[PDB]
Amino acid sequence: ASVLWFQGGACSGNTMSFLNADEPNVVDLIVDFGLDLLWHPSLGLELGNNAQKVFWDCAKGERPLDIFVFEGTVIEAPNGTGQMDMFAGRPMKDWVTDLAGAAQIVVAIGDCACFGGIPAMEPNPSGSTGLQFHKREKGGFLGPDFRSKMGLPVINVPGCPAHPDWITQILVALATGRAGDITLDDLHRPETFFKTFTQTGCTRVQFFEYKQSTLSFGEGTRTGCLFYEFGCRGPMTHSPCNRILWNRQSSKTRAGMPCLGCTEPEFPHFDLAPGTVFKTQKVSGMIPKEVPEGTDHLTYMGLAAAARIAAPQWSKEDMFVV
Amino acid sequence: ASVLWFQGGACSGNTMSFLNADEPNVVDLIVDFGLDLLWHPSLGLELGNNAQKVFWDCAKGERPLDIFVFEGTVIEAPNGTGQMDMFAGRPMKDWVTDLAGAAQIVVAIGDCACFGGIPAMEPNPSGSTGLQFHKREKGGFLGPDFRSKMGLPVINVPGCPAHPDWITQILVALATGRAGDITLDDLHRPETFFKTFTQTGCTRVQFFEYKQSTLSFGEGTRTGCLFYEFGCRGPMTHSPCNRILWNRQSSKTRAGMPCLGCTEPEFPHFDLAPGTVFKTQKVSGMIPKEVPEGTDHLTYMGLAAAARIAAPQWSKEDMFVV
Amino acid sequence: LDLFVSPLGRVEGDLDVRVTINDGVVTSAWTEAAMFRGFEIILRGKDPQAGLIVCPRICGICGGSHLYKSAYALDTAWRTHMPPNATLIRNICQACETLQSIPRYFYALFAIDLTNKNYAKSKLYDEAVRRFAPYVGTSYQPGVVLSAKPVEVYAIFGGQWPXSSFMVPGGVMSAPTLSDVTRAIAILEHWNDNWLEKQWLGCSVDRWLENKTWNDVLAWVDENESQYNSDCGFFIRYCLDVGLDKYGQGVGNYLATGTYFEPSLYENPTIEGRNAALIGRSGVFADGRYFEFDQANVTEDVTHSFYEGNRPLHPFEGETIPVNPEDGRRQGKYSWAKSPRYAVPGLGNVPLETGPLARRMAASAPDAETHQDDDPLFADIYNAIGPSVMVRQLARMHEGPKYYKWVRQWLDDLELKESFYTKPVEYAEGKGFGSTEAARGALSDWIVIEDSKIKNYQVVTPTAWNIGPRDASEVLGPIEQALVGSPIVDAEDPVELGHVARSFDSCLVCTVH
Amino acid sequence: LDLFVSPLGRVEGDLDVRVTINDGVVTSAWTEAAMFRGFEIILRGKDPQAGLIVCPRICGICGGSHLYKSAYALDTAWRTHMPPNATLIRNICQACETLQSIPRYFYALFAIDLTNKNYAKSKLYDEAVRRFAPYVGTSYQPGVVLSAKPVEVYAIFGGQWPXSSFMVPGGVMSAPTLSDVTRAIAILEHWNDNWLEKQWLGCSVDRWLENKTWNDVLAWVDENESQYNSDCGFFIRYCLDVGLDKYGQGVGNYLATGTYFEPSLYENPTIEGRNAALIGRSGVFADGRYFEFDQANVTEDVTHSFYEGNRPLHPFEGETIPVNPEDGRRQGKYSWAKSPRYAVPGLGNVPLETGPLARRMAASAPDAETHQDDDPLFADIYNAIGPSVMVRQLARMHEGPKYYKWVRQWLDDLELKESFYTKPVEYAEGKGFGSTEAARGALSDWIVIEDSKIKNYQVVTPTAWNIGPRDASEVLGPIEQALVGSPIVDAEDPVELGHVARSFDSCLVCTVH
Ligand SMILES: CC1=CC(=O)c2ccccc2C1=O
Ligand SMILES: CC1=CC(=O)c2ccccc2C1=O
Ligand code: FCO
Ligand code: FCO
Ligand code: F3S
Ligand code: F3S
Ligand code: F3S
Ligand code: F3S
Ligand code: F3S
Ligand code: F3S
Ligand SMILES: [Mg+2]
Ligand SMILES: [Mg+2]
Ligand code: 3NI
Ligand code: 3NI
Repeated sequence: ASVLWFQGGACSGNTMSFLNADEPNVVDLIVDFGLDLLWHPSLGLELGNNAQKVFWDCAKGERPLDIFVFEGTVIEAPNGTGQMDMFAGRPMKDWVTDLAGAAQIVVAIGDCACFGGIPAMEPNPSGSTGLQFHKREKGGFLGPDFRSKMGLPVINVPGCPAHPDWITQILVALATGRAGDITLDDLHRPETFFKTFTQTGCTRVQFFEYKQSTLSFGEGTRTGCLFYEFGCRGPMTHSPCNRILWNRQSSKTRAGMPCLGCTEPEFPHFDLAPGTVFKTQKVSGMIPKEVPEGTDHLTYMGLAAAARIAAPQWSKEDMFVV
Repeated sequence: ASVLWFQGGACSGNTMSFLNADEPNVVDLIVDFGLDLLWHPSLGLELGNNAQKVFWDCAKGERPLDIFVFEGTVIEAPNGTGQMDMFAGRPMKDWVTDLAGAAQIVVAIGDCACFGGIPAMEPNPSGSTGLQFHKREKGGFLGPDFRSKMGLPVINVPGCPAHPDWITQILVALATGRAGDITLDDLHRPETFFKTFTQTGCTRVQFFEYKQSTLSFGEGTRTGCLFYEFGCRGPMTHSPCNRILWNRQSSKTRAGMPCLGCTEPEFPHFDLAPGTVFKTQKVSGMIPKEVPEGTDHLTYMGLAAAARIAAPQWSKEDMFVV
Repeated sequence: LDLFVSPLGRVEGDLDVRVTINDGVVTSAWTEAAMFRGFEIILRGKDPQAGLIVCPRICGICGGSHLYKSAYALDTAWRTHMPPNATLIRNICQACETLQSIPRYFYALFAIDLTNKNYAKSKLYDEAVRRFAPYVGTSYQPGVVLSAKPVEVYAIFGGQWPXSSFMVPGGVMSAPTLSDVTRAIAILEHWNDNWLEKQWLGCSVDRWLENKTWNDVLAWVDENESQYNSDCGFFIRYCLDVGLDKYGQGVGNYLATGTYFEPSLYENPTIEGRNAALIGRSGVFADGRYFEFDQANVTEDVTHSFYEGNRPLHPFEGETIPVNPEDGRRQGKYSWAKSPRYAVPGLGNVPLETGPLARRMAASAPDAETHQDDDPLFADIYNAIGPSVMVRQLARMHEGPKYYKWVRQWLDDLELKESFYTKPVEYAEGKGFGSTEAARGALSDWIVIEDSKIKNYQVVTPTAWNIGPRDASEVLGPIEQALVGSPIVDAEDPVELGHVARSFDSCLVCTVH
Repeated sequence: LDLFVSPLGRVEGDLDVRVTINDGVVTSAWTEAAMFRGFEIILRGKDPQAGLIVCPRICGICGGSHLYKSAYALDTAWRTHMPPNATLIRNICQACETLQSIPRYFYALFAIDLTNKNYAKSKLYDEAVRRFAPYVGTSYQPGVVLSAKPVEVYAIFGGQWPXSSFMVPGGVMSAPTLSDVTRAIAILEHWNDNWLEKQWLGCSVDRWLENKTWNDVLAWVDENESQYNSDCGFFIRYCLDVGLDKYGQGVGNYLATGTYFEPSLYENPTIEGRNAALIGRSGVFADGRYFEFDQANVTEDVTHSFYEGNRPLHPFEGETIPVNPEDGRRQGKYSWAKSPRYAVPGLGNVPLETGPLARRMAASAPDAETHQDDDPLFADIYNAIGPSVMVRQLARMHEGPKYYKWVRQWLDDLELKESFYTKPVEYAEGKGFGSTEAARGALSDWIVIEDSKIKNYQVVTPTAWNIGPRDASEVLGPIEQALVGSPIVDAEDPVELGHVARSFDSCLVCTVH
């Protein structure tokens, strides 16, 4: 399975996350799972014309392209020319057009590629967009009706960055004959990772249950849930970040950092407008503007009041102690 | 730091778990952290008299014994003689007496050593007991007032088996000058691991919160919490099993197996009496006999009724999907 | 010279070995299992599924095997249905535990004895020391470290290893996801590449599995430098140089209960249909002949064991009534091991050696079905050079490549949308027989459920077969006979006793439970 | 010969290099940063702490460095208090990211070019190919695989890597536990043992850090086989054999903003007190003389950059107003990189090379305080053989041992009961300067907070210093001058351009942001 991994408006964080892969690690993935990484801007040996030869052969169908992985945004500025992202003698978006139309499977890795992500934040100087989405709006650069040659839409491996497993396990699945096991949600994310929430497996859910808020960073995070004071989007964010730990160690929310909801297409949520960073927007000082997915403010607040009353003593004390 | 690791009424599961250590792995721990493993029945090179020479030198103080790790129960049967556990020419309990009195630090690893564990289940044919506990009752073989030479009681690293980190990180702490950072709870367990609950970080807590029960094993565990139908002791069990994953992969409860509460001194709870295995004992068919730690049945059931009413749709559906 | 070795460690529990030595050769041996926990006693009266919790605690290294056969004991007792996926997962986890056991045992328990000073004169000694010295050996460290990888796969499906109970009547508790399987495949492939093929074999598993004769194996060692200097190639050459192929023969009779069910053939576990469904074939090899395994033929003798009893008991009627060792020794009893014997026609109740070698012999039986392990290698090795520490060890190591391939295939066989569990009827009454091939051999549970409680629960572990004491006929157990004939260069460090006992991968906590 | 190389990959982003070649030597070079995202534009008007989220996304490999200096920008803007533990954690995580970057860059980005066919005649070529070939190289695989270990430590404290924002004004969000620190120590020690000491050095970090002169380093290579055949020893010998010590000199002037604060000296971050508090000393080395770094001296020129502007701007008044590259190229602009220049007295606004070599030069400045990096090695190397691809690379690799020891000590310095965070006052107004030594060099944020919003946000990244285009005086940037003089054996595969650009560990996503 040939893999061409391109970077548009990327920070390479998805590549760097990808390189943290374990089970498989990236070398074993590239070598021992029959995935022929044709080129990768961070890893491919070829430069200049030898690199472009690889790209043009993929773009024109001279050699098969099984998986086109795109990282970073599709930069369309200025004026739709894409020249704020000139790659290998073309606007990257033109490569994207050709290679997405050539690949058997197109994977957008990271929010940038999936949804436009941070570069698509207003005022979006680079005219960035995702492959098949612009934020939540289906379409993006390739259009809502784009299908790869295997009939799939762009597979969105979101996150900022994606966790290595979110792509490696999909690559393993594709390499081990389990492509048919891959189901995608409405955002084209692999449901095997994106049916759960960030909150799923968060070490603070018990505090969430009893509505016990982390009050401060640092040692303040030895207790409590980050939902109420730090704007944690854990309960509104589909991810396996607390199921499959980051770097096999932790997750934002375990460590005391609020989930930023980076797997969701609106990320960064509220465009990091003043007052929205590491803060829970509240109505009347007490009601969160956003309640957990599938809940409503009335029942959420009612249950929260009851939970506050039922809260056991340990939920009010440090638990992540030295 | 010399370490002597003995096994009484053990299954060696704590050793086998210990050998799964990562960061540090067991070799790097034994070699690269200045911990001189004098002998271990599963790993020590010496046999026969060469082994006994090591033991007697530790027992008599000819060579320093910094850490005495004891795995398995202190077998006192028959009739207090301890001859159901004859080791190196003595009842193991006599070795325990001598070596615990010689060590700077005594670590009981696993419930057997900590509390008597499974062998201490009635009718307890082996007269098994823990080092400083018999089940919850402080005392065990060494007595409630036993202190090692560093002034510590037996450090109880419970579990059946202990997770490798629960001992290795303590060993690293002792080896890196952070012994003073080790605090022990009332059962002499390291609070750095045993302030959290098994439930802490369980991937099913959201289901627990909304009182959505796993109904069946296998694919039934793609949803729901194991508390209500499978007797999960997660909410009543102090452990980091869902914070620090087992084998860097999972935990009982994530996988769909109820927490057996093995870090707690009563394990196996209810002595595996008929009807208590993978079942929640309930009053009047609906009220759990045991509610989460620190809660009471009235507020727990009240909140549970409210939670059931507030439950969002996703909490009623599969989440750990293929 | 009467020599009492205590302890003989690295046998996963408490073992003392008494030997009589004449002219530097063991002429008689007694194995003394020295620690008793009494799990069969404890299990009486407990919940019918208590075995799923208790039996894994028989042993930390083979608890998953205990879980496997305890589950199948219940599956048979309760006439359950096993969805193929559950069978696959059970197979995978059982095999993964064994794949963990193989290197962990070889490096941490067995091979460090290859550094013994008795071998200082061997030209390979310095290399043996470089590779296998405890903790610092260049083969020891990666071998031991990577041995944790296969049980990561176990944990993926079972939550943890050791100490899961996720194998339940009617299937498994877990519901693997796609990433579970892909990660399991990745872990297995990495472990295979980094330990099995790189370090152990120095070649592919497929190349190793092409060895069908002892001469094939010798050719494989010499074929190229990679295989020559692999851990396997070095171990063979070391054994042939230092004489590990010259003692530890033992009974030459073997018991495999088999394990790994073809999912379609054991969807409704019964005692009777068990043998046909096995992939890793059961088989009794005795007096140079193949016999079908039949659990009805198993008895346990306690004549020289620290238990009350006057006749060999089939485990369905088994009893575990300890006697005080002080009293028992007055009656000639010397071990907490029962003496499992097997009724072979024309031979009476004989000791049978269990373990990989027994499995490899069983795998060489004629008339293997398509799903079944059909491997002539150790029939040939047995006929060529006979059993020995080396051959016993090679049998163990040979399973690494074979089981890896099975696991890899089973992982591919998983149908993730399909059921992993069929809720069984928890019958108040039932007689169950579960058996597996733990890493160390035939591991079997005979359970009697009465009145929704455990009426009887008798575990017979492989090392019980191997290390169990003399029976009523004073016939030595397999390890005892294997010890007989062993040279003793140094009574102060009688490493050859260790070689023989540990070549069985003896597990004393399993022996006694 | 005009040669336009596009793409020149393995520089973490989009880079085209135009060179004029005369007689097989580059006589002029243009670096063209080709991809613009405009994070400074995006940050305008956002929440004052938006930089903690946005700036890490400047780069996946050095996002943690961006986080570090973005946090300190806020810490200075808001006059916060930093508890020592937070400073330690910030130091640890910054250093851990660099420790990850060092091997990951060396093997995956740089060393695979050592396999280029231009070196086929070298006697070391086969070994270079064996070791450093992409993906299959025997040094490549463990080097790349183990490079994930240091950022596990980062994740222990920050939740994840990359992509945490856990460094906040007033400290860090996290509250390390005992097992966090012990695991971090274990991970670091394992990585040090398995990659840094075993593979890279073939000796202890301490032995390497005993090298104080270039002759010391040459003696170290020859001292014994382990060091001779280490990746470091091989790399040095390879460089000296194939001529990597003969080009890529560059400006010979260096900028280090320094990083790693002595916790007691930066408990109240200010711009003015920054230099004294640094462990990894700041320092400008220009015209053979040491100067103190002063952020006031930094300007950014856009004369040849695709931005509007007519004068060099200090970043506090910086602006990022893109021009269409079609128009900009008509005006002689050729890069999305700004041209950072530094006012050195008597030299005007000069290009300064940033990176490890700049740091090592700064570390050789006189009058180091006790907490400060005092290392004469690269002063000596600079005087002995001058800068080059090899010396630049050696500077990078030299930081591995040095930073490992610092991290190990910082982990020991953590006082787990003490505060990790002092809640700051989020002032509506503030001017912040945060700077760190990212893996690639001086990384700096100049932030202006007005009306509780980001009024201005100017990032100047190390590769911007290095790869930024000609300034208004047509003075080539450090990488451009380093490219000048480079031999070109094969214009079809001008690997020497890659050697030079990648010897700076160039990061083009950071260059432009
Ligand atoms: C309303 C409300 C109040 C809290 O304190 C709280 C604490 C932790 C998580 C959530 C909440 C919450 O939703
Ligand atoms: C009373 C009650 C009912 C449930 O359904 C339930 C489901 C999951 C966890 C807990 C509970 C619970 O406590
Ligand atoms: N393997 C193994 Fe343990 C033994 N003997 C069992 O059963
Ligand atoms: N290192 C690094 Fe990235 C660059 N250049 C920054 O800052
Ligand atoms: S990691 Fe980087 S490539 Fe885009 S998705 Fe996040 S900014
Ligand atoms: S439970 Fe965890 S995911 Fe966020 S909302 Fe609370 S910190
Ligand atoms: S910000 Fe992203 S990485 Fe996970 S914790 Fe939240 S979905
Ligand atoms: S793992 Fe084994 S040693 Fe005891 S604590 Fe559990 S039975
Ligand atoms: S949340 Fe998890 S720990 Fe048990 S009680 Fe529910 S399965
Ligand atoms: S049984 Fe024990 S291992 Fe953890 S999940 Fe429960 S405390
Ligand atoms: Mg038995
Ligand atoms: Mg800038
Ligand atoms: Ni065992
Ligand atoms: Ni960068």
